[PDB]
Amino acid sequence: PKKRRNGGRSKHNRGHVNPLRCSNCGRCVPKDKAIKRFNIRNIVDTSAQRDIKEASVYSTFQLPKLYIKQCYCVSCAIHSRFVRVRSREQRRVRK
Amino acid sequence: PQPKEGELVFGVAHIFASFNDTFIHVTDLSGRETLVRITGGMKVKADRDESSPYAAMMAAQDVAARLKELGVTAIHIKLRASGGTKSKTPGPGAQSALRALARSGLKIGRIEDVTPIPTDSTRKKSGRRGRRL
Amino acid sequence: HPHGGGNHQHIGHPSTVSRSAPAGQKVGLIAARRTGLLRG
Amino acid sequence: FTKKEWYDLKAPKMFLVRNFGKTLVTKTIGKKLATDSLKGRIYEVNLADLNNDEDQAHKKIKLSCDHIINRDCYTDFCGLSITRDKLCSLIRKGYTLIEGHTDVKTLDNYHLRMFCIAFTKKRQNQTKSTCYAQTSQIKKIRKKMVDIMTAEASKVLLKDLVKKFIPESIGKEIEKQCKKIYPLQNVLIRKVKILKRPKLDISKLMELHT
RNA sequence: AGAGGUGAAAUUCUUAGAUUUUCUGGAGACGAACAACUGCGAAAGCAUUUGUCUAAAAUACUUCCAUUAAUCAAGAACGAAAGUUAAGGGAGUGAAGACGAUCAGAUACCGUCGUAAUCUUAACCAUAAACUAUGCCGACUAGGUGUUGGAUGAAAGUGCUUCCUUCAGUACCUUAUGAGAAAUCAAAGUCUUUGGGUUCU
RNA sequence: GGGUAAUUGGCGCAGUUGGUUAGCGCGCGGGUCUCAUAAUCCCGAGGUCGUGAGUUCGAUCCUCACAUUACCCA
RNA sequence: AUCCGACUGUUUAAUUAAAACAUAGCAUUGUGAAAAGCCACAACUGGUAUUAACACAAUGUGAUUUCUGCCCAGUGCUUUG
Ligand SMILES: [Mg+2]
Ligand SMILES: [Mg+2]
Ligand SMILES: [Mg+2]
Ligand SMILES: [Mg+2]
Ligand SMILES: [Mg+2]
Ligand SMILES: [Mg+2]
Ligand SMILES: [Mg+2]
Ligand SMILES: [Mg+2]
Ligand SMILES: [Mg+2]
Ligand SMILES: [Mg+2]
Ligand SMILES: [Mg+2]
Ligand SMILES: [Mg+2]
Ligand SMILES: [Mg+2]
Ligand SMILES: [Mg+2]
Ligand SMILES: [Mg+2]
Ligand SMILES: [Mg+2]
Ligand SMILES: [Mg+2]
Ligand SMILES: [Mg+2]
Ligand SMILES: [Mg+2]
Repeated sequence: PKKRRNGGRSKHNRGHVNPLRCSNCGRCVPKDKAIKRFNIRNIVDTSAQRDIKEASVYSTFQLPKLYIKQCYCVSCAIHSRFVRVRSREQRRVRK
Repeated sequence: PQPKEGELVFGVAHIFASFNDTFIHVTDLSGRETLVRITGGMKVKADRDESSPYAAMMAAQDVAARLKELGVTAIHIKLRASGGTKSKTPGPGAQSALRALARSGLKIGRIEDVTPIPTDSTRKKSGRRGRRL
Repeated sequence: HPHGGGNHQHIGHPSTVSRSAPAGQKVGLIAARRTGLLRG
Repeated sequence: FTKKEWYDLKAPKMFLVRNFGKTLVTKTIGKKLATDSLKGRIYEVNLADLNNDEDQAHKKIKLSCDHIINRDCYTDFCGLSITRDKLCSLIRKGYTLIEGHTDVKTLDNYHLRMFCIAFTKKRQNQTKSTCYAQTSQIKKIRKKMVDIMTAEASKVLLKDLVKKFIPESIGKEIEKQCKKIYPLQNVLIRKVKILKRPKLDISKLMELHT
């Protein structure tokens, strides 16, 4: 009965969209339907972070970050709880 | 060697963590002339736990002992995450290896991530519909 | 011929011979590294 | 097994430190000269430890040794890089990046590729979410980058070009002439690959080390 | 002196040096990040740089012609993937096939290999949830927030940016003495107050 | 007929380094904790192809088996 | 209507003219050269060769159409030191 107005993805005025592959399970998904996450992580936790600090030369050191940009399919994404199941009215709430 | 007073001697430690093992490989600062390689899987016997923090800690302790034996007193760090068409994040052993190296007694030079990302993408294993569990 | 004779027209012999065989004997597939359909 | 010797590495005097480490090698045996194993090696250094200033903590520098006096290697210039985390920190969603490359020859008959990179800016009084640029403007900007690289590199000389790399004059100049098309943010020379070298001439090389 | 791989392990590679780090040359596919409820095309589709050829809108116009138009049985051009013919190419992936595991059985889901195919050139085939499951042309009917490309008029600039109108494309929100069996719909409204034109089922 | 290698615990392998002459993984029986599986740490047992030395051993001719390559006048 | 061979072609002069041989098509193997592949000669020297991988040489099957499954333990051939 057409539970979603946009059909589960954001595509308009196009015929075809190229796919990408799930970062967890390898499945093919169109790029306009996969859920995207961008991560800015540290290399280590804070205790090891301070342990590196006084083992270091230069007296002023900052650890680098990591940049990842992962992408998931519906099944592999809501099994990990990046996305959950909502009610009929709450589904329409973007942002 | 024959270092001058209070002067540090440097080497490069290539770390590899791959969800199945942890390599700790120390060379000089040109890449050639390897010095130590303890790789984690020489510390346990269960055919698992090779990626556990415990094995990485033991390997780092062995590396620190040998490096002090040889005369090297400082280390540059390069981190790798096995990232070709395979996974992009490092495994559970990298943090333990870094912490053991830091608390060993050596001096830490610099840290960098060198995972081989492609702009290219040959096709990925486990064809469409993915790895089904 | 080395292949001649018989009541059914077969070779009866392995048809791949070696590089050192004498002149009257080197007659089938000479010093063949491999036989059969190629697949690459 | 360990019966080795240590050598000293020395950078050309374009930099400030000129002693950046040591390396091992096995003692010579019959017809293994222990000096063919040394020459041709490539060393990568950060340029923060070659000049002793932390603002230049990106921009790794590659050095190759060509001559060996009794216990020293002399290690002239090979290439550049930009330290991946720095590059990753520059790419945000709502902008556009321009990018181009070129081939060039110096007065010493070296050959190089240069690989610039750029991004758009705000011109703040706009109050709009995005700062995208049209394709034709991108084409014009890329042509300007290629022309400026060609002029600057083919003008002078190798070691002078290297001195030019350190304070990033090419980026400032490219940014300045591209203002009339579109404002641009931080502009960098991202990577320099050495492509052909004329011929070893140890007199010049040792003149680089006075 | 181990490496791979797994929920755990086998099959598999390795003191004839595997896996691992550095440099050099070759090969074939692919074009990340930027990249969007954004752009173009009749649909199928289209994403590294540069050159040439070739069309297509939209906007502006005190330019020319003057009904030259709408929709269309028969007929024609294009038409994903797979598949067929011939010559190339042949890295990665991998219908078939062979093993190793799990299980009461497992010709499967997991793992180690691996043929055709996937790519190019010249010909066929004419089918898809080929989907907005909504034919095409014209008129009327309601408020707001965006965005892509032109033009008009006005302010901060250090002949460029912001703002106001208007045309064309494209989304969303609210609401309907409007409609529906309802889900819902700006058309699926202007329908027992039933007839603007036309093809297919 | 000649040359080489190997035979050790319930299985598979180390010791052949004479004034110590016997060792380890799978095993085997008791605690450990294991939503009913799991890395688990202490232990007890388990023997040298056969006869003799200027000797304290795995050092000597030979004899039984096994594998490989090669040899041939009663 | 059935069997064999696709077809034109060839053969045991003097008992067998055929379903036997050849054939186009298909597939496999060796070789970059006068120090190579295959073959002749007692030696010295020759044939292919007035040639050069769209070539020369060694074998199987036998027009078109539709297909060509599993086995490398045995015997051959072949690769590394
Ligand atoms: Mg479609
Ligand atoms: Mg599941
Ligand atoms: Mg026959
Ligand atoms: Mg028989
Ligand atoms: Mg542009
Ligand atoms: Mg090739
Ligand atoms: Mg292949
Ligand atoms: Mg595979
Ligand atoms: Mg149909
Ligand atoms: Mg339909
Ligand atoms: Mg009615
Ligand atoms: Mg006939
Ligand atoms: Mg036939
Ligand atoms: Mg006839
Ligand atoms: Mg007759
Ligand atoms: Mg007759
Ligand atoms: Mg016949
Ligand atoms: Mg034939
Ligand atoms: Mg065989």
